[PDB]
Amino acid sequence: GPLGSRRNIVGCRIQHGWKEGNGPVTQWKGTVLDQVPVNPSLYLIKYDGFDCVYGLELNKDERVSALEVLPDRVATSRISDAHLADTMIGKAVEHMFETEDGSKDEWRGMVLARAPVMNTWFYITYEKDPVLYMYQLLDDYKEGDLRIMPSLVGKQVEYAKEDGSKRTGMVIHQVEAKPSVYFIKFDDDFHIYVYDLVKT
Amino acid sequence: AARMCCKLDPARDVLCLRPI
Repeated sequence: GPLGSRRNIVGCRIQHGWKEGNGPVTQWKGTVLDQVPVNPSLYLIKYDGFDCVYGLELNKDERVSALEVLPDRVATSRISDAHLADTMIGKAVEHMFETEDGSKDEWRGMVLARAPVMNTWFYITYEKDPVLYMYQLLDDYKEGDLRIMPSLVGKQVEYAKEDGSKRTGMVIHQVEAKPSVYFIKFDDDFHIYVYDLVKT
Repeated sequence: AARMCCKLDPARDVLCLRPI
């Protein structure tokens, strides 16, 4: 049936309307990176112009409208420096970000993996902002903006909010290079959280 | 890389998360 077998949307360009509340419908365009094995309704998408990877149930989320699967399967690119790319995986990093002033701020983070499909991009998360980001880190490294420093999957989670309520979600991925680190998807939001889970 | 405390609740089969 539709989007089955060889028509699987992973690896494809998509576009769709996006609407929140009574706001206007806007067009989102992106590349589908992955389908979550423990929740096959859930896809991971890199949207043009959004630095965070989003998890959306593309066929179920009422905010999504007019979904189009484009005739455009994203080809792999050749990595500019294979040894450097492999070396970054699992490392702590300091990632430089320029701002309004032109002042440049250094954010401590961890390189998680090469991104699927968009294979010159890297999964990365930050100590101060523990969700899943995606950047072409070899470019940033070349420009002097990156310094390299020297099963729970499928389980329901409940995060203890300060107001006494519990935020529900699911563990969706275990980071191969650092298997104490997991991706968590909360039911109420599309960011992918990335945490080193400390047993307690 | 950010850390989170995690305790499995075996009766409810839920991972309880709370900050360090």
